Amino acid sequence: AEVGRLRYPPEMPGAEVKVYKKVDNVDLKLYIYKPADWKPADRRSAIVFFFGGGWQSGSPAQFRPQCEYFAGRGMVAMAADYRVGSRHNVKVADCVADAKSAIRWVRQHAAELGVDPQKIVASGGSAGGHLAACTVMVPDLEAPEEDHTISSQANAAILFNPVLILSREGLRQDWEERLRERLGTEPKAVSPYHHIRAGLPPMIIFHGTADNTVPFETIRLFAEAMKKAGNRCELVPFEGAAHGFFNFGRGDNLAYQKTLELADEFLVEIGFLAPKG
Ligand SMILES: [Cl-]
Repeated sequence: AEVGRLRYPPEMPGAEVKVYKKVDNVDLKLYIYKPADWKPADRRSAIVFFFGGGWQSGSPAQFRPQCEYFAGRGMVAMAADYRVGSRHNVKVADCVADAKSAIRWVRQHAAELGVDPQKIVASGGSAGGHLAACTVMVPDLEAPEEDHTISSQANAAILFNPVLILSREGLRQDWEERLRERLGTEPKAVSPYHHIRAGLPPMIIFHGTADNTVPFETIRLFAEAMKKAGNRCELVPFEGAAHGFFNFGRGDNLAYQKTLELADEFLVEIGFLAPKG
């Protein structure tokens, strides 16, 4: 409910604003939080958050608290706007292009951001978690006006109850034709589950076991298949928790603090953050 009441466009107090993409006459912005000791020639890890909202609505404000946390830990932390259905009359494949554009932009501009271009983390909640997952493992579906010599692939992912299975193949023609028109492409082309293979970037996933929007079982299957392929895919179930459980301002912030603690340790584990101390 509280995520639902967030402002668009957000204020994002303390963020620097950068336009990463111009498309359909809209400027898509990154809201960039730097650590207090940031200096130009730093080579920090970065994290880019994608808000949730069913590819229909939402706001970068959702992930403001997370950005401030990760900035305080030494990362360049940012929340990306991306086109959605209610504002821009786009479909999911467009959202995926925008997410990929954001990662590509951060990598392209890593030097001036004070960022290591091979320590860029994608993150998001629900539909934004799907987008993050697409930046790590789904091939680019389009070549927008951007630097095609720079990869769009994130180096790690941190997902908060993501959608990861968008096709029914390998689990009814009309439903896949239905999905094709909703998604703007063949459903498998924006289905992370359908692109599981060896040699993918590491990730951590936080998911409630009582999630009635994205069933936990889809995430368990994803994670099990990822481990079978030799990938580091850490799945943290939150027993009895519902969709959106991880958000700032939810359930006395307990699950908010817990997800951040475990996300932080994962980033230490993969060498993206120094140990606390
Ligand atoms: Cl739920």
